Amino acid sequence: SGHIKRPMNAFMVWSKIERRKIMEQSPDMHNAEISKRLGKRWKMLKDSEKIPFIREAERLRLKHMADYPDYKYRPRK
Amino acid sequence: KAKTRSSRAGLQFPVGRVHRLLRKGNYSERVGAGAPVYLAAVLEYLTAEILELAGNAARDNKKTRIIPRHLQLAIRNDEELNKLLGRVTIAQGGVLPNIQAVLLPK
Amino acid sequence: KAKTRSSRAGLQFPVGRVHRLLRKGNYSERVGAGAPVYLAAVLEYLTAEILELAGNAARDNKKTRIIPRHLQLAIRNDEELNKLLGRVTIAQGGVLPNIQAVLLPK
Amino acid sequence: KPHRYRPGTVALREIRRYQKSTELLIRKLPFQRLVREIAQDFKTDLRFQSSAVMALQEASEAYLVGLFEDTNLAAIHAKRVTIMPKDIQLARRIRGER
Amino acid sequence: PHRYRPGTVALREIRRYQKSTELLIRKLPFQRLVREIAQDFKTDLRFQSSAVMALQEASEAYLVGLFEDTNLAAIHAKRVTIMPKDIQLARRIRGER
Amino acid sequence: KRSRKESYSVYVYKVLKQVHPDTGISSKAMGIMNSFVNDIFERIAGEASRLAHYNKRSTITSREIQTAVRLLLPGELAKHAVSEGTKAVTKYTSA
Amino acid sequence: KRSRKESYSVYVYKVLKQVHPDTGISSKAMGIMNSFVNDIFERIAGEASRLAHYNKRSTITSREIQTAVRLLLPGELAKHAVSEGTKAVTKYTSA
Amino acid sequence: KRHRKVLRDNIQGITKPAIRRLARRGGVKRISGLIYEETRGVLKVFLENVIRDAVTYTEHAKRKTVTAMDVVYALKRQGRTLYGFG
Amino acid sequence: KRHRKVLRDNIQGITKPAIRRLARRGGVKRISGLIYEETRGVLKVFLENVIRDAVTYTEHAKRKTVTAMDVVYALKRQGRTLYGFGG
DNA sequence: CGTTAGGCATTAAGCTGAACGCACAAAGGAACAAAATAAACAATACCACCGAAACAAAGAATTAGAATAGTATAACGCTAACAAACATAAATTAG
DNA sequence: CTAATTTATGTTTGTTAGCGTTATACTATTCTAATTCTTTGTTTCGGTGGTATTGTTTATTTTGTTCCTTTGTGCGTTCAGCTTAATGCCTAACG
Repeated sequence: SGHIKRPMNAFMVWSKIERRKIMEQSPDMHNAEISKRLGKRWKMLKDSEKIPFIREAERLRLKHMADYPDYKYRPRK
Repeated sequence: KAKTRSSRAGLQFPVGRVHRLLRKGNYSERVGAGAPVYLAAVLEYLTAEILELAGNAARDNKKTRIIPRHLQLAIRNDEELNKLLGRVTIAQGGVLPNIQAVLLPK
Repeated sequence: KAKTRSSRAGLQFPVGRVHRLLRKGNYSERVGAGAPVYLAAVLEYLTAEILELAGNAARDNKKTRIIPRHLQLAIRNDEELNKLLGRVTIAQGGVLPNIQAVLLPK
Repeated sequence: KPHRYRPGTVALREIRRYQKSTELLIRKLPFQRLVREIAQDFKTDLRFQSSAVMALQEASEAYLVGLFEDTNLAAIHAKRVTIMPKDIQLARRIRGER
Repeated sequence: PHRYRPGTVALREIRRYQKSTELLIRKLPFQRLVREIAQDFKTDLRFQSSAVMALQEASEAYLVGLFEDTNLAAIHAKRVTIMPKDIQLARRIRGER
Repeated sequence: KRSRKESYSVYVYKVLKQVHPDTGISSKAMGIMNSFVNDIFERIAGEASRLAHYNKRSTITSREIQTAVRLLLPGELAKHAVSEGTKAVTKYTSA
Repeated sequence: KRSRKESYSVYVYKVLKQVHPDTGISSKAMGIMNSFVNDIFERIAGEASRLAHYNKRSTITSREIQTAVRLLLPGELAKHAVSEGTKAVTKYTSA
Repeated sequence: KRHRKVLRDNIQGITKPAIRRLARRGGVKRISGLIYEETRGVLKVFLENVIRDAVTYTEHAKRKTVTAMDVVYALKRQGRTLYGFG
Repeated sequence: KRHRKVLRDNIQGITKPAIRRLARRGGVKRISGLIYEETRGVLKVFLENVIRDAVTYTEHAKRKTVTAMDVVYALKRQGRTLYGFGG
């Protein structure tokens, strides 16, 4: 539709792969409770376990700035 | 030669008295000099709006005096003065004469 | 050794803070020394009357916390606190559960 | 054979002449006696200025006339013309009185 | 099939929603309505989330007060329902028209 | 040698002779106009005071009066009163 | 190093522990009690201010507060509050 | 003989064809029979509230009589402002 | 069947089940179908009043946003004080 | 009673860095919501009636008005003396 | 976890109760005038009950439709400390 999506951060791709993991190991679970548990586990992770995700998010940010260098956010009504 | 503050603004209400009432009325510690001029302006315009409708009511009734029946008529017949004075009742004023249409015969 | 004005009256609410709020609240030029003590007394008695009925409501519901549903219940069930707080509505409070007797079946 | 009007026919003329006229409809002396009877129970031996009893009579007539307007609104709403005391209690209940 | 009587589910919802203290208006459409009306008075008016929550809570309180007065006026006229003439009467007697 | 009642009785008559030269006024209607002037003065000054308190302003200027006029007076009365007021301060500041 | 919200949150809890030791309180109910304390303070101080103005008194003493309590609070709450208040000033003056 | 006295049964002094005029000012076309005692009670509780407020107003001022200004303030505190007395 | 979308009409978001819930809280056994549009208009004029007062509040302070205290002060003047959102 | 010329001390406009607040990326059933329908019970149209309220004339009984005298009371002015704002040193407390 | 916010002491000052006096409106009394409240006998009409038609709400199931709760990032808005001109209050004088 022409809409540029926001690039994924560390927690979104982490919760994406881990929610796909939980949905392939657990049936009959509501997704709000899944995301509550995923936020809980992400806040009990140490920072030593998160550098690949934040680095990958930084790669998406440099890909985004190299893909659109004259980009500026414009909120509309 | 010096000219009064009521006619400095070109008005009738005294700027000094509304200034004194704002001071001794205990609304703030200080009060701006534009405050009594603005307040006398909106006050003078407000009683001008009352007295113009009152005079049109009294001349409409073929009377030459403003009795408070004319003030009650001029206030209750209006729309945006009725919102300003909806809770206030008027001494010796009576009501706005209006009868519900189902009470009236056909 | 010096003792506080809140416990000089034998109270919990601070006399100095209500004195300061009466001063900077711009209600008069001067304020009497019995005024904040009296006002802290009636205030402390008033929230004592609220919190006692709130604790009896929460203990009546077999809960151990005061949520504002208990405050709304304690205020709306009363008679002479309902006249004090009739116009005030309560955030996240709900209503007093009462159903009209003609809606109910026989 | 004397001539008789119908119920309601004289009533509209009375409604019109009382809405036009601005005087007080209850006498000043029973209102003085009732106000002095009521104000015993708060403090005995009070003197009432004539202007104070007149101001109480003005506000009293205004309050009862507004309450009877709301009573007629509620009685018209329930498809009646004869107002009833439940209409008074209803119009007091909606208004925030009780 | 065993369908309930008309109103018995309504009575259970009456007791359930009166025992409940939840917000009965969804937050996103009320946010859209508030930022749709308030543009007409001034443009570029963002709202704090507490402000639109307060507006939703006060409109909830004002409407349940209007509806208990409305049901009073409707019971008074020998009616279980609510017709808009009851809302008109409850707004008129309260002195809001 | 009675002390004098400080009231707005002369200026209501001045406004009346400005707007309606032929019709007279009663005394009790002049008292009603005095009470109305004092009522509206209390409303506007109370809203100006609480607005200066809500913004932690120790000075009530014409902005607070203008905002209170826009708060209380409904309909076209608000903008008419604001135009009259700004005309008055432009008159008072031009002189 | 934020500036602190000046509120009545501790003293409502002190009164609650005086009157009900076992039950706890929420945070939003503590905010409701803070708003209620400020509302009743505005009501009583506004009536005390206008009573001191109606009698041309420049000083609000305990008499104006007592009269305003008898004005606002209905029923037995009035005389209970007055007895509590006079107990408080007799305590404050005896010490 | 004696200035001191006591009053009783003054609510009948506001009579039924004097209630009917207050009703027919407000637009009422028909008035039932049981309206009168209820309206007298409504008047009684309204006068009791406003008179108690006026009595507290005049007793704060160390006074013995009831002016009209205190009745005006008592009606102001109930939210029914009276115009015409100052 | 198929979903229907209407441009603008901000009042309409206040859905029909979310008004039936508001009336069930008020203790109403039956609601006719002509109530929802009238209640929408009532809520619209109520929010128009409170929003206009809060807009004048935040415009007097030259603030582009509408805080919660402005809505409290706007509701206080109509005789409906909010508890809980700060004084 | 109302207005006007110079200090001065308080106060709002001006400015910038910083901290707040809000939207939004995926998810993916949950929770909600619109729509179509059976029918069941509520609103309503109509009719009878009967006792309840309006209308009327008479008289009674009450209020209005006025002169007047006492008279508690309230509203004026001096005066003391008392209570509260203000300048300046602890302390506890609390977010 | 230590700045900050209430508390105490003496000084000035400006408010207020006590006192005197007096005016002034309030209360009571007794007359006439008038006017209006209450009684009693019509009379007629609206509230209320009872039944029948109808019209429309509710409860439900199906199928879309949205929402919700989670953290980091971007951007716009507000706010607080510091600068600085604006201004209003006080005094003395005048009319």
